[PDB]
Amino acid sequence: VNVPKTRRTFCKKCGKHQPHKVTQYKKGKDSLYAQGKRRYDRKQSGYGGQTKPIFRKKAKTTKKIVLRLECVEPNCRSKRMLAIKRCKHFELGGDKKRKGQVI
Amino acid sequence: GRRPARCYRYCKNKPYPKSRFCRGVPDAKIRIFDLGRKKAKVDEFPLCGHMVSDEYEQLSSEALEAARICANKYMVKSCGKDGFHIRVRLHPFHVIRINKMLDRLQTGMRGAFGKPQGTVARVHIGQVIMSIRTKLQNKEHVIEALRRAKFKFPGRQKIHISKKWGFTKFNADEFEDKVAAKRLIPDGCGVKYIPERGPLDKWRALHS
Amino acid sequence: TNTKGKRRGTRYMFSRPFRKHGVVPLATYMRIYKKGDIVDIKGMGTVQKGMPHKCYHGKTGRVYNVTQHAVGIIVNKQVKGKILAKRINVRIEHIKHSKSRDSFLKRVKENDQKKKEAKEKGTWVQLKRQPAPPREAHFVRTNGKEPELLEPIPYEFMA
RNA sequence: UUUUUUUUUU
RNA sequence: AGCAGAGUGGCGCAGCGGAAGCGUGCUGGGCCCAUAACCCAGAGGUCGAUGGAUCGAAACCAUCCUCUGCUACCA
RNA sequence: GUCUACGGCCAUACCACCCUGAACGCGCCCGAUCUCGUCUGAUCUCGGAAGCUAAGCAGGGUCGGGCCUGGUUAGUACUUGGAUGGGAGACCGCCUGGGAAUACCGGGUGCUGUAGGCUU
RNA sequence: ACCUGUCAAACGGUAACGCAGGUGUCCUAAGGCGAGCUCAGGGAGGACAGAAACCUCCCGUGGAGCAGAAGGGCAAAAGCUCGCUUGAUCUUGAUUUUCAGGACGAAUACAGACCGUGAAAGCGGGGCCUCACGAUCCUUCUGACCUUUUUGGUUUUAAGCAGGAGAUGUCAGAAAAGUUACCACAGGGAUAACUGGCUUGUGGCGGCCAAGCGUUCAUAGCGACGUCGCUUUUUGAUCCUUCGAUGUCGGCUCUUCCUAUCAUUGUGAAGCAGAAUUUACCAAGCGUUGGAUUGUUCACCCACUAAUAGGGAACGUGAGC
RNA sequence: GCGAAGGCCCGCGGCGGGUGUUGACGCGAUGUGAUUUCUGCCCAGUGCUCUGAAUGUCAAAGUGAAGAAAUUCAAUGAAGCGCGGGUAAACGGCGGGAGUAACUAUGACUCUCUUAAGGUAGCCAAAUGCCUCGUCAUCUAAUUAGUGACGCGCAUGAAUG
RNA sequence: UCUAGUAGCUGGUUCCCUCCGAAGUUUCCCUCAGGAUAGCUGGCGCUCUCGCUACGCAGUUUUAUCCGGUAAAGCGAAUGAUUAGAGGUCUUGGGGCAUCUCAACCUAUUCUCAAACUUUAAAUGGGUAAGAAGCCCGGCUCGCUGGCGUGGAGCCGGGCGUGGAAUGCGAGUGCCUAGUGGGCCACUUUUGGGAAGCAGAACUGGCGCUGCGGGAUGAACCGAACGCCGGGUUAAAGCGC
Ligand SMILES: [Zn+2]
Repeated sequence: VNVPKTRRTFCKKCGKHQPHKVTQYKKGKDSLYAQGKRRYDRKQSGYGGQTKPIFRKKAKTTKKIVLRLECVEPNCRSKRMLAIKRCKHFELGGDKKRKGQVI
Repeated sequence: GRRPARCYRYCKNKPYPKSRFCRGVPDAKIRIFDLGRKKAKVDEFPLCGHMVSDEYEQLSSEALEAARICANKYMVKSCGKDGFHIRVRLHPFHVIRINKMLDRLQTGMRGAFGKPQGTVARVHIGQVIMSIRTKLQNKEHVIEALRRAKFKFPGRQKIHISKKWGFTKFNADEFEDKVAAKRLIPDGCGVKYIPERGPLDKWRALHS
Repeated sequence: TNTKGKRRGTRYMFSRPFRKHGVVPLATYMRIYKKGDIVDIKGMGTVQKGMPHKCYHGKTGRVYNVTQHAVGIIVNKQVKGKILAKRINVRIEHIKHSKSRDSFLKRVKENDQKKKEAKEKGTWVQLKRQPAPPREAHFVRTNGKEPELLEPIPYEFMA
């Protein structure tokens, strides 16, 4: 799919429709000090071995694409997360198709 | 190579014709249904005889082929090669299946849906199987020819001499009067029926 | 087993009648449905919005809500030995007024007015419906013409 | 740096 | 997921601030009447690319697709 | 007796061809300055009023096709319920109720609502 | 885990390793709105041009297209071409479908915002409709002048609240390779490997018709194309009985039974001159052998013979070997 | 494999034990299985083993830097893997597809593919051959048996001797 | 010794009478010899109703009114399949030879068909309604809707009992709840299979849980269902012994 780099959508902070910059969300790195990571490390220390499951039966081949929308109002600059459906290929700001072209 | 006809006789399935859902069907044994002098006019073969089914069964294409051959062979010998016209009024459209002829294959009743084996024709009680039209003097030969073709069919059949003129749908007692009164216009082996329900130009052409 | 698809087996029930395709006639949108009146549900495949489920096609219920394009209906549905009053939203195209209720409302009117006429005329009139009574005694005239004698016909083996 | 064969008595 | 790399007449490669090649693969010609490769000659490289820098780039820089090696594994 | 604008039911209204059309109207028609749009004022948009019912449109016609409706097909085909009915079976008959569809044969060929005209 | 048509017996629901198929996607447009057009195909014409280039008129109820399979739906449409846009956005409840009337997915009408389109009425909160997907715990991002961070206060950090995402396809979601003939236990006739029982496709044995064969001649003897049966000495199909056990291949030994008769008794027919042979009837009283090879049943050969027929009895018979 | 601060091995533990009252003509670990005659080709794969590093990845500790600190970042970064070597009397493996010699049939000489080589010498319906009771001969009156031969050998074959 | 280890699996589980009385089906589960869930059962009640010195309901019909695409039928109606003649002709057609016959196409007929075809279209089906929660008058409220005394809804008074088809019946409602979650057979319908005392479905009844008369015998057939008895009479079936 091809998603344009900008779009006019509602802004919760502004209370109205505003232009937004569109980017692709990427997962941040693990904190190493989140409570779940601390608990897992405490469990993993010692002689028990592996204490939690390791997932191995992977079935999904694609991934849901999450768009980060940032308001262009300088005083607002608020962000929102907007997911679209699964797609194998994702392009942001690709060329727009036209019907008069010679194949 | 072929199962006995008693295995496929009692019309136990829904019609299973050749279509995009049923492919790989072997060709039927009978491919010719009209025999003798097909080009004869209505007025030369007035007598008609039928082999009428008396059971609700299905007749194989091989049986229809065998009956047609033996009826034709007798009527050529007795009435000449151009003194009759035989029409087989049954077309094999039902496809019968067979399960696999029995390491690398799954035996038993697992996946037991069959493959096409042959074609049979479903016939109802009182339905015509074969028809022969000839001259009025060959009545005994028509009965004899249809009698011998009975033995090729599993069930019970009756031989009936029609009250109609040849292969047409009009009674033999009224046929000549209708032709004279221009209600019946001969065309080919059959006849055309002319009503009074069209443009008057057609009526003008008929009476001109 | 078969699928749980919403429109499975609606090949004929949601098809338009022969030579009755095309534009929906506009009087169907002009019918006025008030709260409390009885409507027949009959899904039309020309309009795919607000379409009733196949289990409500041929069912009759009463209007409990009126919206801009649709109507809420309280419809009885039988589910494995219990009957429950479902609430469904159906667009206007898939419903029509039920004529059984209109007939009864007319009979109430002629009953009340017949009571008023009877009281003013000092007479008594029958108001309850009655099942078809046994036929009364009567005479049948021959008009000097003997009844025609029928007889079974001989058997003839046709083609 | 390589270059095989060539035909039957007459 | 982290690091370090790389894509080149079709190939095995060689340099960073432009002059694009070598033994091979195509082709034409010397020399002998030899059946040679040396010998000369030409064509064949958008160096996988999007933009940025600079007086200028396969070559320098950020990302994509085509992989490599090793490392890591609580939905 | 008719038309126009807007419709309802969507062929008894459609399709093919022929005849007739008074008066209003509806059109065909004339033109491109402006509004508007085109390769093209053909269409669309605009300004008109010399001519014409040839066309559209209306009414009628056709042993017309279709469509609607009725007979026939036929108490046939099928079917609820029943039997220690028949038949080796395939299937069939009867009791008790319901009950079709072609071919074939006739009749018909828009009704109408709101508003505004003509038939003076 | 899902979807289409059928099965399915004209409400709905309805099974099988039933039948015919599709899915783990694809789309900034193929989402939304408006305007303007009409598609497949065919006929007749026009320089190069021809069965297929492009131009024109006519007919065209859709016989095209609407991305995915199929069904439905659709014509100044939902199809084609342009123009403008992001209703594929921010929220609270109600409802439908599967259903236990928990959930997820998907879907339907509203309501409050903020917008798009069009002159406007209206239409639009994704795809014309029915498929295209995912819990707790954990992680990650986003939102508030948010709440906690434990004697108080400031600042980092961490925890919490709400909405997205990283996934479990065995798709209501354990983290998972093999072998056992050295084997073990609890059970199962809910279930295979024998007999037996149903069935007889296959095997085997018969019958009907008569196209031909038989020098001549359908039927002495055969018998194509077809068609009707019988048997359980073949093999299958099924899983009713038996898994707290019905000893298992073959041979040897011994008895009895069947006839679908190889011989022998008595006959009928012949393409029966005699001899030999073939066909059929009554008929199972009597007989149906000795050996080489093979574990073999089966087979094959050697040799006698009147003939060297076929079978059953828990595929007779292991407290008989 | 090992020259004793060792090789192989035991032990909860001690520079505790066995080999070892031993020292390569020794001890430990494997395979093949007298004698005779031979022991072909393959190091691509999996192992084992050597060092050139061009050297990439590479934990803890240590070093430096920013912040108020917890923290974070950067450079550095052993063995191992990677990278290049040996090695089959290590585990094992040993094909086709073409190009062709005066009746044929057969068919050396040339070139190629996977994943390196294409089964050499011998041997065989073998205790190894499905088809198969292979074909020929011999053994008998008769032989699915025996023996001797034959060679595209389902699936023979050289210390898996 | 831990240890009476665990077992969704096999075996057993002790007195009488009385009353009521099943399920082998739905959904989820590393679920298929097991559970949870709904259903079927029982128990305890409770809230009411009628009558003597009716609150309402129904495995039924009727009367109205909708819904449907199976049986049938159809193919000179669409989509597919398909047999044979006939009448015309543009023929980027062929063959035998100015040509002429075939083939092709068209038109009007004709034979035979469809679970995944259809214009048409049953029988048996399913839904709703058949009043007092109704009908008819008068007024009030609204921030919704709006040319309007508009519309819609709500609320407050008043009047009207011939109780607005037949038949039958007393209803409603709460909590707790065991067993079951292997089924099997038959008429009709129906899928796979040559078929099967085979495998898989729908509806109803039955066996399982059930004995009794008859079918000689027999789970299921026919008749009929059961406290202990006397008389009488039947069903299905019988009446030579
Ligand atoms: Zn903002």
